[PDB]
Amino acid sequence: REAQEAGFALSTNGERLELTGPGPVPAELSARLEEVTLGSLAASAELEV
Amino acid sequence: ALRRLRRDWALHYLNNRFEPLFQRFPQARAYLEALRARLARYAETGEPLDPAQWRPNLLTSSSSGTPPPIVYEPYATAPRLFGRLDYLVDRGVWSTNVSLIRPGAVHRAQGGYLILDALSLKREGTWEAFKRALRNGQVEPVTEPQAPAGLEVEPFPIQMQVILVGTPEAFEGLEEDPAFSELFRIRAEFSPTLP
Amino acid sequence: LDPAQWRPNLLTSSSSGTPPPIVYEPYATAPRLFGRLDYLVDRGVWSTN
Amino acid sequence: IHLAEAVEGLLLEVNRLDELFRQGSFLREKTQLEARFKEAREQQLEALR
Repeated sequence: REAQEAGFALSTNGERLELTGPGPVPAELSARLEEVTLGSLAASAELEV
Repeated sequence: ALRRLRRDWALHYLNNRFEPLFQRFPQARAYLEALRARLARYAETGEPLDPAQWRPNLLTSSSSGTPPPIVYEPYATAPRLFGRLDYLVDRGVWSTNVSLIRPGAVHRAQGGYLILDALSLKREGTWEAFKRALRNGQVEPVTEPQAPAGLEVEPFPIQMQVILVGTPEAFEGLEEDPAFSELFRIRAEFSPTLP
Repeated sequence: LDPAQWRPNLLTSSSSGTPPPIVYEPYATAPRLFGRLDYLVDRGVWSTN
Repeated sequence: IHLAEAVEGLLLEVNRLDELFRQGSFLREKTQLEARFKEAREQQLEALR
């Protein structure tokens, strides 16, 4: 939803994610992607536990 | 700079994982931050990480604290008082780690009483080391003398109270040292006869 | 090249001067006073650095 | 026991530490750094040319 609001397509590849769109992504969007990916793999750590 | 990122990124991740640990474990600040630094160095330099060298080694547990931990150690030798550093031999190499540190009489009498036989302390020659442990908090597992690489054990506060038991003569050889009178000040004498 | 031969062994960190470095050593022994040269046993050979 | 379990989980998280070195944000940062350094080296190359 954040990417759609910013105007970029979130292309999942697994536990790794990135954004497709014209030019580089905004810094705020990059930080959001960073936090969401880290949280998802922390949930993966909770999966292991 | 790629290596530095493979370190800053790791720390930024690990801060969020570590935060609940510090919130619930306030007394283990140093160990958790050291583990964080070790993980960061592993991410940056690629050095191997030993699981056995970085693990909390349980020394003793508590159940209800009633009765208190009453540790009677009649054979007051250094390995059985202060603990043992048993090593693992890999390819002829003597190695040790935190998980290979073994409890002694002191390490399981904390928050309770350590009962010793004074004549036992005299016979085994651990009275001096025991006095040092009681005064300066210098408790450290004994290291056998053909292992060069040991462990730098930090001084540990002693929350136990030692109650020596022995024949009066067994204390005549101990009251000569003024430090005995400095440490042990309650003389619970048993009268040899009752009315 | 052996890295272990060419690292600077940090001994202690500097102090502001107040409080000054106050080292109390009630256990006066040579290894704890003058320092220790521990060794590594490689295949029965003791090596130091 | 809770500390031991948490430490075991943290030790298992070395895999995800390796994984975050191929995260989209990490790959983007590495590519940007590589592009900047190659830009500097290309400036030097053009001066020599």
